[PDB]
Amino acid sequence: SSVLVLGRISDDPASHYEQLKPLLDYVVPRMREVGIRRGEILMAPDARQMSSYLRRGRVDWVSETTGAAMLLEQRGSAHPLLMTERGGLRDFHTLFFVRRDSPIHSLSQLRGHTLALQNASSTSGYLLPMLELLRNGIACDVLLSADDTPARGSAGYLMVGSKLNVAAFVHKHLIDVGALSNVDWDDERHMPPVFKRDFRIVHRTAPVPRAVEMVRTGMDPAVEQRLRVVLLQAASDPKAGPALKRFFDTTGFRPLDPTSRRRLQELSAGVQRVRDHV
Ligand SMILES: [Cl-]
Ligand SMILES: [Cl-]
Repeated sequence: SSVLVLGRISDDPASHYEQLKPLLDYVVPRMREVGIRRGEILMAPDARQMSSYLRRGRVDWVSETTGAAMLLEQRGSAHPLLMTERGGLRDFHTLFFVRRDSPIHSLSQLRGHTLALQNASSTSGYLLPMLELLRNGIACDVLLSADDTPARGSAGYLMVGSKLNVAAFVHKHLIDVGALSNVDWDDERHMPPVFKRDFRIVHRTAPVPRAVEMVRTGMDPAVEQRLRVVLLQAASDPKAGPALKRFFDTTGFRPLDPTSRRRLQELSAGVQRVRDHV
């Protein structure tokens, strides 16, 4: 509370630390007038833990994709501060892809087949695709290992963790279908050209806002207000340039508005439905 703690859900804190510290170092001095003297970074392995941190006041501010964000809001532990633009894109969506030699051409043909997902905190790699399956009445049971098989009439999913693993398992004929964001598709660390050329997109979800800054329930309203002001000013401060590049290539922030609120509310309903029916 004299300290501002910035976090995110991370499966790779060694690497994500570097993404957060530069902007935290930019923010902290600019919050002195609301009692902030110092900054810390605290990441969490998953949404549940991060929700616990948030609820207990151990993390103040996270920058997350909107689905994860809604997991946090649903648990009562955080609320939106700013909508976040990353790599010049305000929105993203999930794509389902297969090997081009697969006999799958549509989402409906996932029945009988396996899907690679990421982890439960992933928007584009779990929440969105699972939501999509729910809307289309496509059952998708958790599979225990790559030797496990779906019931006939149903799909099944395997959690492979990383985005590269989704691409790799599908490429290597271990899993029939993969889910990634449309942005991930064009990001060569996640979707290597050597794999991508063997893939076909079979389905696209509707776009949602891509990312959002969340602050914890009970943050002091003056800290909240000033944080918002500081981030809003960052996008056009040259002294914030390198820090924002490191911060998931943040290219913009903007105030919440009735549209983004409505879109987060619809996404939140969808996430809740996924949560309720898994
Ligand atoms: Cl995501
Ligand atoms: Cl929006």
